[PDB]
Amino acid sequence: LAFAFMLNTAIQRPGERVTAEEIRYMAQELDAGISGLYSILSRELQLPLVRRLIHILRRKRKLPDFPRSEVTGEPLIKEKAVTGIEAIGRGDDRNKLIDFITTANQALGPQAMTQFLNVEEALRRLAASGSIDTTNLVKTK
Amino acid sequence: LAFAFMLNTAIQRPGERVTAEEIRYMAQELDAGISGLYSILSRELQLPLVRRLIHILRRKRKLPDFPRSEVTGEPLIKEKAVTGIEAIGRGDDRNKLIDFITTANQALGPQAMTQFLNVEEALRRLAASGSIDTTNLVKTK
Amino acid sequence: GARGVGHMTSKLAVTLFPTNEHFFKLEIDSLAILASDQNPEMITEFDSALVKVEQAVMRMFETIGGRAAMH
Amino acid sequence: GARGVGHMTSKLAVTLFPTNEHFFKLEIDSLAILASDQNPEMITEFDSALVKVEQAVMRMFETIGGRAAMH
Repeated sequence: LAFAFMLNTAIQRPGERVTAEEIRYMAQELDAGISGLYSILSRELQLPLVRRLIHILRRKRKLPDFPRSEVTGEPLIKEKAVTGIEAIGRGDDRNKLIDFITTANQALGPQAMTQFLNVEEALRRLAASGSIDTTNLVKTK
Repeated sequence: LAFAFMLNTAIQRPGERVTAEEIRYMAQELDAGISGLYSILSRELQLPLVRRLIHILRRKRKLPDFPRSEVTGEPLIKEKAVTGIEAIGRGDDRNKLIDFITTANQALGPQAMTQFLNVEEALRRLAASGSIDTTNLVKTK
Repeated sequence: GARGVGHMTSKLAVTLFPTNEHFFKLEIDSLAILASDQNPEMITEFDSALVKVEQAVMRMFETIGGRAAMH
Repeated sequence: GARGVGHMTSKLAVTLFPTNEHFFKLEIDSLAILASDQNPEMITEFDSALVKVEQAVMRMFETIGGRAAMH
C-alpha cells in the first residue's frame, strides 16, 4: 500500500547505504507512477481556469483585447500546461541553453564572438524580461 | 514479473554497493528490453501524425507550399523519427562534434585557425538557429 | 490511509502549481507571424508585453487565494 | 499489474515525445541539392527556414494538447 500511495518510507532500504543516483532513480519511478493523473488534471483543470481568468481580466478592462488572426480569426496567443518534470526542469532547459553557449565558447574562444551564436548582450531586455523596465544604468542608444 | 514489466525495483541488489557504471549498464539493459515496441511505435505513430499535421498547416494557408523536385516531384524536405537513446544523446552528438573541434584546437593550438577545421564564428547564425533573428548585437556587414 | 491521502494531496498541489516557475505560458503564435509576414524586430517587444500579461494574470490569481481552494 | 502499467506508460510517453528535444527532424534533401546543382551558400537560409517551420509545427502540435491524448 505504501508503494502504491507513493509515500517516502518505501524507498528507504535497511541494510546498507544507497547512492544518490539510486535515489534519483526511485524518485523518477515515483514521479512516473502518477503520470496519467497529472496528464488528466492538466488537460481538465489548468486550461479552462486560465481561460476564464483571462476572460474576466479582459472584461474588467484592465488589459486591451488580444489581436485576432486575419486568416482564421483565432487569437494570436494560446495557452500551455506545464506539469511535473517539465516544471522542475524548465531551469534545466535554461541550463542546457547556457551550457550549449558555453561549450561553443570553449570550442571556439573569443574568436567565436563574430557570426553564429549571439553573445546575448545582458543589460537591457532580459532586464525587461521577468518584469522591470529598461534604462536606469542603460546608456540608451 | 518486475523484471519483465521494466520497473526500477528489481534492479537494486541487496547487500553491497553498486557502481555508477553498473547502474548505467543495467539502464542500458532496460532501454534495450522494449526496443521492438519503440521501433514499431516510431514507424506507426510519429510519422503519419507529423505528415497530417503539416498537411493541415499548409491547407490553412499559414505557411506557403513546400518546393517539389523537378526530376521526380517529391518534396525537397523529408522527415525522420527519433526514439530513446537517440533523443537522449542528440546532445551527446553535439558534444561529440564540439569535443572533436576542441581536441583539434588542443592538438594544433593558436596555429589551428588556418586551413582545416573552422572556428565556427559564434554571433550571428546560431542566434537565428533555434529561432530568434540575427542582428541586435551584430554589427551588420 | 490518512498519511497517504495527505502526502499525495500535498505533493500533487505543489507539483501542479509550482510557486517559483510559471504554471502556464502565454506563447505568441509565430505561425501568425509567418502568415502576416511580420518583421522579426517586433518579437522582442511582443515577448515583453506577453511576460507582463503573464505576471499580471498570475498576480490576479494569487490575489483571490487560489492555492487553498486548489488544495 | 497496475504499477507496471503506470510506470511503463509514463516512461514510454516521456521517451517517445521528449519535452526538450524535437521528436522529429525536417531534413533538406542534399540529393536534390546535388541534382539541381544548388549553390551551397543558400543552405544557411534553408536551415533557418527549416528550423522556423520545425518550431512552428511543434508549437501548433502543443496547442491542441497532444500530450494528454498521446498518454
